[PDB]
Amino acid sequence: SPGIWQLDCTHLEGKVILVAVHVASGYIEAEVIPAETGQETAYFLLKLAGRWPVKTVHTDNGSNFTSTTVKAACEWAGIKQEFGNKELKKIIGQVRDQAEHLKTAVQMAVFIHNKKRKGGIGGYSAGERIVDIIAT
Amino acid sequence: SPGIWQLDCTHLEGKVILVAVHVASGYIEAEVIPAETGQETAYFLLKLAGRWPVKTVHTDNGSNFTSTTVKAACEWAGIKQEFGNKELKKIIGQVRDQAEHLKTAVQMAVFIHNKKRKGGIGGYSAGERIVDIIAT
Ligand SMILES: O=C(O)Cc1coc2ccc(-c3cccc(F)c3)cc12
Ligand SMILES: O=C(O)Cc1coc2ccc(-c3cccc(F)c3)cc12
Repeated sequence: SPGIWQLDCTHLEGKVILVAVHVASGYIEAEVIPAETGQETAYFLLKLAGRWPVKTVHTDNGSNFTSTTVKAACEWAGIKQEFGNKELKKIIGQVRDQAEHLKTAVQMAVFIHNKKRKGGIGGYSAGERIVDIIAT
Repeated sequence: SPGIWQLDCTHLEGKVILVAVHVASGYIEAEVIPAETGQETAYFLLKLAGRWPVKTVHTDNGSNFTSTTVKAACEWAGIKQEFGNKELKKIIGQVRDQAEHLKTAVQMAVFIHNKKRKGGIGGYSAGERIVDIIAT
């Protein structure tokens, strides 16, 4: 569907990388947080939902169902939380020393994941795909 | 054009709100930063450019032309920096006490600006407009 998203954790240099995937397109948004609190998760969902149609967020774990802020962010924004890739880390390792902060390398790797052509040569990007789907 | 953006400062509770406007659509993205450094500006541009087509960023002032990080972010991302609205603050004042941090109210106000129908009743939203333009 157009507004389906998958939310995930990944970890690096002892920080948490939050990743949202638009399932139909492959487009990603990521943010690095100091700590894995639900407060930070809730602000990232709020930003996401103001930038895109965010109807349903899937999570693999239980941590998102026990944060009152997240619950209140989803209600205000109209997000359905429901229970039930890592080329990213390859690219972060490529750029990691051409900028100091990990967060920057993450966002450089998000840039590349979203903009490249899905697989190399020919097709659309994750970022083209998401706009198309939503246009319809 | 599709990738034209306007970048602006606004201020509230003694913090800086960075605002990017997609000129053709009216869509906005905003971030609150501790300090007005170019480092923070450069990370916000990097995130923006990984989420959307960002070809040209207009600024009203000179502060962006004197930050080496911003200059290096634009070059890496392919952004042309060139030299040459505030319903936002109205909405931040409406929500400001239904959440603690200013940043949240900003993002709630961004959500509303982007999602509402441009003027009330009938039309498209800023957020629909931007996707349409880019689809084409
Ligand atoms: O490096 C850091 O941690 C500081 C920093 C904060 O926001 C940024 C956005 C972009 C770049 C950058 C620098 C050089 C080449 C390049 F392609 C990108 C750096 C930063
Ligand atoms: O409040 C704060 O500063 C903490 C906070 C950080 O990220 C957030 C994202 C969303 C909400 C929230 C809370 C209640 C109603 C609502 F519509 C939204 C709060 C926060």
